[PDB]
Amino acid sequence: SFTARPSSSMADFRKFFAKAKHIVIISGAGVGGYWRKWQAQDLATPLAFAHNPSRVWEFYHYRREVMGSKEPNAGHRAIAECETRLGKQGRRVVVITQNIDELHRKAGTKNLLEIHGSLFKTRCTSCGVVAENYKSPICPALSGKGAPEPGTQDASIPVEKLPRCEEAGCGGLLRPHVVWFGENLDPAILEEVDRELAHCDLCLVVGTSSVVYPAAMFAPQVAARGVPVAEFNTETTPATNRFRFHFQGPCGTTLPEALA
Amino acid sequence: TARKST
Ligand SMILES: [Zn+2]
Repeated sequence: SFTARPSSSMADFRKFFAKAKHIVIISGAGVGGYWRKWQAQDLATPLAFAHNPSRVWEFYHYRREVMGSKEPNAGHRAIAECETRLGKQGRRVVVITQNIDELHRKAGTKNLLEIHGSLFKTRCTSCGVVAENYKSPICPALSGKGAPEPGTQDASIPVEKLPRCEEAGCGGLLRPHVVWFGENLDPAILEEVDRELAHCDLCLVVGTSSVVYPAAMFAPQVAARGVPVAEFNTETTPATNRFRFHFQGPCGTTLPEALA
Repeated sequence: TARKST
C-alpha cells in the first residue's frame, strides 16, 4: 500500500491514448447545487415527487428550459470528434454519462450510455410508458414557471394540470425519466456498463464523476483490473489516488489537448 | 449497490 499519487505526465498519457483500442469516458456535471432554498439532490428524489409533485416539476421545468438552450462545450466536442476519428481507425470510444442534459448527444457522440435517464424524457406513473419530450413548455401550466431565486413563489400547480400521459384510456401523471436518489439504475444499463468497463483498455473520468454512486465505483473498477485511468477535474476527488493520471484545470482546456 | 446515492 504505497503512497500512490497519480502522474500528471500528459506525454505518458498520450502514449497510452495513441495505442488504445477501447476507451471508456465517464462524465459528470461539468458541462448538490441550489435551486431556490433546496439542494438539487433533495428535489431529485421520489419522496419529493410523491409529496410535492408541483415543486419537482417546477424544478425540472427550469432544468429543461436552461439545458434545452445550451450548446455543447469544448469538452463535449473534443470527446465527440475523438469518437469519430478513432471510429474510422477501428478504435472504440464510448461515453458513460451520469448527466441528464443530452449535451453529449447534441455534440454528435454516437456511443453513449445515459445511466441516469434524461431531462428530455418522461415516464408515466400510471402505465409506465417512456417517451421523449422536448416540448417547451412541457405543459401550459408550467409556462413561465421555475424561476430559481430564493424567495420565488411556488407555482402550486394542481396535479391535474401537471404533465399528463397521452396514451389511450390513461391520462396519468408524468414524471421526468430521470433516475433519482434512492432509486435503482436500470439493470440492463448497468450490465452494459459492466461489459464496456471489462473490455476497455483505457478509461478517462471527466467532470467528476466521483460522488454519485454506483457510477463513482466505475473508474476504480477499471483501475482495480490494472487498466490506466485518467481523471480530468478542476480539483482532486475521493477516488483520485486510485487512478494512473490526474490532469487539473477546466476540461474545456485539458480534454481538448489530451484528445487531440 | 444498484441504488443511486451520494
Ligand atoms: Zn400512462
